[PDB]
Amino acid sequence: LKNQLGHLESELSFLSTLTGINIRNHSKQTEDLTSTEMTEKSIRKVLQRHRLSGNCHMVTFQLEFQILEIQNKERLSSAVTDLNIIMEPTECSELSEFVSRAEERKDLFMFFRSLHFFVEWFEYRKRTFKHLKEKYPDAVYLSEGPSSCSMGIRSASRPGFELVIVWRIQIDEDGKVFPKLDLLTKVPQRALELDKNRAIETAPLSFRTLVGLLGIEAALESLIKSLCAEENN
Amino acid sequence: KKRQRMIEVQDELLRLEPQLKQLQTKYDELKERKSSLRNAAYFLSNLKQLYQ
Amino acid sequence: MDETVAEFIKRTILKIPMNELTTILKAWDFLSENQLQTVNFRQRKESVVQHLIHLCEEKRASISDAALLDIIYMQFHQHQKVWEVFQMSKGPGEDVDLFDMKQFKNSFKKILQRALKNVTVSFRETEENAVWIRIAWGTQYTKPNQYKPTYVVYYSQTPYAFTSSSMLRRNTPLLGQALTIASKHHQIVKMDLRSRYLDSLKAIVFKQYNQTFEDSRIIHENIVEKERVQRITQETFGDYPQPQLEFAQYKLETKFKSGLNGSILAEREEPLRCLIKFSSPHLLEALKSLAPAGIADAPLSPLLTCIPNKRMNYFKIRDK
Amino acid sequence: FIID
Amino acid sequence: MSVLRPLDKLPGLNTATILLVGTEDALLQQLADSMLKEDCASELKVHLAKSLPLPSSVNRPRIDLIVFVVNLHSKYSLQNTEESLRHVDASFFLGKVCFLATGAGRESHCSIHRHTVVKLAHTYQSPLLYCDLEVEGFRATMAQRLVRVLQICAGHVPGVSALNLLSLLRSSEGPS
Amino acid sequence: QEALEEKLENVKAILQAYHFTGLSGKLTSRGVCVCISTAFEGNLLDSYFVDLVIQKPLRIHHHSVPVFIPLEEIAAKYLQTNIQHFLFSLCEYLNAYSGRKYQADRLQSDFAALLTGPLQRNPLCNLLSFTYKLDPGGQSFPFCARLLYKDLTATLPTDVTVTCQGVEVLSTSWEEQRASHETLFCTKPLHQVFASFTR
Repeated sequence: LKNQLGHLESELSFLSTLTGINIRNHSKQTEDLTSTEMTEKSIRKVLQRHRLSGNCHMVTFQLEFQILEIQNKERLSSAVTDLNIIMEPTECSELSEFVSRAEERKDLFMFFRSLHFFVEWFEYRKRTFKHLKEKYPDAVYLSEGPSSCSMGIRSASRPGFELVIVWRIQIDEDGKVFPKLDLLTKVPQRALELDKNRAIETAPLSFRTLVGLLGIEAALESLIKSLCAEENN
Repeated sequence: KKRQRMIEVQDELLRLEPQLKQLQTKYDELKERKSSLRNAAYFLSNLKQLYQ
Repeated sequence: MDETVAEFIKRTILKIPMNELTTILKAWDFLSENQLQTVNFRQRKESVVQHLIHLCEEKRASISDAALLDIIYMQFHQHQKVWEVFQMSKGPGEDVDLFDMKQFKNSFKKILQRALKNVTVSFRETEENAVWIRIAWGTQYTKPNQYKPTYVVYYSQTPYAFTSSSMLRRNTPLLGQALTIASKHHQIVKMDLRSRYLDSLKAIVFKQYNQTFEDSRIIHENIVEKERVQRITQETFGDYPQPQLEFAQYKLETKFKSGLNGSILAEREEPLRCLIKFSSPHLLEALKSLAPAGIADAPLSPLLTCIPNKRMNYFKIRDK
Repeated sequence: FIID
Repeated sequence: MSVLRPLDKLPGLNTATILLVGTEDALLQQLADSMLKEDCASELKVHLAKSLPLPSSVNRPRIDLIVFVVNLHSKYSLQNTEESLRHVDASFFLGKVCFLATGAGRESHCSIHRHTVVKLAHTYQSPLLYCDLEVEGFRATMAQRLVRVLQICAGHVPGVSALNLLSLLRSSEGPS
Repeated sequence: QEALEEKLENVKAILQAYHFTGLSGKLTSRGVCVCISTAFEGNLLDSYFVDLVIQKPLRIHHHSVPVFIPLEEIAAKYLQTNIQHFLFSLCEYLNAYSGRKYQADRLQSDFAALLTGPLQRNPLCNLLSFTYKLDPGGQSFPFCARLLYKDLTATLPTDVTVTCQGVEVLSTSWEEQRASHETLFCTKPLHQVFASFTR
C-alpha cells in the first residue's frame, strides 16, 4: 500500500503539470431526494455536494456546487443546479465581472478553462516585466509591481514626457480569452505646437499594427530602445 | 475523344484553382504588410523628431 | 409501365431469401401494411413474384422507387461487393467548409446529366446522416446498366469515401472528380485499401470501434522465453477486438543477402521481383497466434503490425 | 524497410 | 559453456525426469499431461524444452531421458533437431535418447520422408518409434510407453541397465 | 493501515473530482489516455477518450472523437509546440460539438410540434434550416430561418437570415418581427429563445 500509493502520487504529479490545477482538499457528501410517490419506472435522484479547495499556479479558488442526477431506465441525464464562488481579494480585479456571469450561466467548465487561460496570459506578464525591469532599471518604472493594471516609461532627467501602456484582459462569450493592448501618451501643451505631423492623434492605431506584425514583446521593446540613445546632451 | 478532352480541362480546372487562391491571400497580406510598415516608419520618424 | 425496369423489380424478389423478406419491405415503407399481410409469404416463391408485381403496378413505381429498393437490399447484404477507399484533400487557405444537403443533391445531379445523357441518380439518407448513392452507367444509346450498379458511401462531413468497384473502369476518373466538386474539395487521391466487409472498413479507418475500454511437475525451463514471445503481441495487438481485413498484396522487388551462404547469388546485381498475397479471413488476429506457437520470431516484423496504423494493405518493399 |  | 551431460550431479531419492524437446507447445503439453494419469512408484518431473542448447540454469536435476519429438508435417522440427544433436555428448547415445515422429497416421499431407528419420537414427544409433498424438486413445498408449523407458533409464529395476535398453531396441536389415 | 487507507481515499476523492473539472486520466504503459467531459448550461453528458503517447515524436493511436471535424490539421499545428494547449483546444471544440448537438435534441423533442415540414441536418451543424409557424395576432406566419455559422469555436450564431415562405404584403408588423428574430438569435441561445416563443 506504500507502492500502490506511490504510483498514484505520480498521477497526481502528472495531472498537476498537465491540467495546471492542484486540488488540496475535497469532501464527499451524499444526499438522497427520492420522492415518495408510486409510479412506473421510478427515478432515483442523486444529489452530490462537493467542496473544491484548490489553487492555480499563482491564484487560489473555492467552489461550492451540487449536482442533481436523474437516474431513469429510459434516458440518462444529470443537471448542475446550484453554483457558488467564494472569492478572495487578489492581485487582479478585472476577473470579478466573470464571477457574476458564471453564476447566472451556471457552467463551471467555462469557469475552469478560462481562469487557467487568464493565468496563461498573466504568467506571460511575469516573464515580460521581469525582462523589461531588469534590462532598463532607470527608465521603466512600475507602480504596482509586475501584477499591476498598467505600466509606464519615465525619463530620468526629462520629467514631462511619459508614455503609459495599458494591458487589459477581456473575456467574451465565445469561450476565448483575448488581451487588448492600448497606448496613451503624456505630452503637455508646449509640444503641441512643436508637432505638425499629427502622429499623436493616430498613436494607438499605429501601436496596434506593431502588435499584429512584429509581436507583443517586440512592440514593447521597440518603444523603449528607439526612444533612448540620444547621447548628444 | 471529346469526353477525354472534357475530363482533362476539368482536371486542369482543379489544377489552376488553389495556387491563385493562396497567392491572392498572400497578395492581400503583403499589401497589408507594406501599408502597415510605411505607416509605422512614418510614425517612428515623427516620434523621434518630436523627441529631438 | 416499362418492361425493362419491371424486370429489375422481379429480380430483387428472386435475390432475397424468405426469412429476411419482411425486413426489406418494412424498411422500403412505400406499400401500406394491410397489403403486406394480404400477400401470403408462406407460399411458393414464384407466387411472391406474381403477387408483388400487382402491387407495384397499382401504386405506379418509378425508376427511383425501384432503385430505392436496391439500396436497402445492399445495406443489409454488404458481403457481395468490395469497397475501395477514396481520400479527398483539404486545400490551403481554408479553415471551415460550407456543406448543405440541398446544395449537395443538385450539384451532384447537374454534374452527371451534363457529362452523359443517361445516368440514373438515386439517393437515400440513413442514420447519422450518411448519403447512399447509386449510379447506373449508360453510354450514349441504351437505358443504363441495371444489372451491374455502382455504389458510393459518403458520411456528409468526412473527406473519406467508400466506393465499390465498377465493371466499367473508364468512368472511374469521372466518378471521383464529381464527388470532389460537389463536396467543396480540390484534390482526389485513390488510396489503396479494399475488403469485402464495409462494417470492418469503417472500423479500421475511422478508429472509433478498435478500442472500447475506459504442481512443480509440469514446470518449464524456458522462463526467459515463454513470456517474451507474448509480450510483443500484448503491447501491439493484445486481446482487444480488431477489425477484419482479408487481403494484403505485398509487391517485393528486394534482393538476396545472408551470412550463411557465400556462393548463392553473391554476384547478382539484378532485383528479384516478387508479389505476395494473403488470402485468409480475420488476418489481424490470425498472425498473433504464431508467436506463442513457436513457429515465428518474437521480434515480429513491423510490416504486419502497421496495417491498422498506416491505413493501407498494398505495400512496396525495397531491400538490398 | 521504407514504403514508397 | 552451454553443454549437456547426463552425469554431473545426483539424481535424488526415487525421483527421475524427462526432457521433452519439440517445437509445438500445444502438442507436447497434452503428452505431458497424459503421463501424470498413469500412476507409478516414482515421482515424475516433466521438463519442456524448445531447442538445444539450453540456457544455463542451476536448479536442474540429473537428466535420465531426452526425447526428441519431431514432426513429419514440419521441416522446422527437423532443422532444430539437427542443431540439437550437435551440442550433445556421446554418453547420451548409450540407450538414453528416444525419437518420436508425430504425424505418421496421415500419409496424404506428410512433409518429410520416412527414410530420412531412419537414416538420421541409423548413423546416430537411436531407436525410432512412430505415433500420432492427435488421438487421445493413441496418446495414452504413448504416455504408457514413456514411463517404461524411464523405469530403465533411472535404474528402478534390477539387472537391466541403460545400455541393455540399447541392445533390445536395435534395428538392422536382413543380410540375405 | 488506517492511516494509509485514509490517505488512499483522499486520493480517490481528488481523482473523482478530476472528472468534474473537465479532463481526467490515468497513466498507461502505452502513453496516456485523457477523457474529456463537456457540458452546456449546466447539463453534461458522456466523455470521450483521447490516447496520447509519451515518446518522441508525438503520434496519435486512437480516439473516440468523430472525424466529422478534421483532427489532422489541428494535430500538425497545436500538438507540436505545446501539450496542454492542444488538449484545452479540443475541450473547446468538443464543447462546441456537443453544444450544437444539445440544441438539435431539444428541437426534435419539445419544439417539433411548432415546426412544419422536414428538417435537413448536417452533423457539424455549421448550416441549419428549419421552418416554423407562430401566431402573433391570430394569423399563421411560416418563418423559414437559416442559421449559418462563421466561427467554428463558438456556440452563438453570427449569420442569421430569416425569410418568410407565405405572404409578405402586409403592414409593419412582420418587419418588426423579422428585426426581433435577428436580434434574439445572435444574443440569445437557441433553447432559451424557443421557451420565449411559448411566452
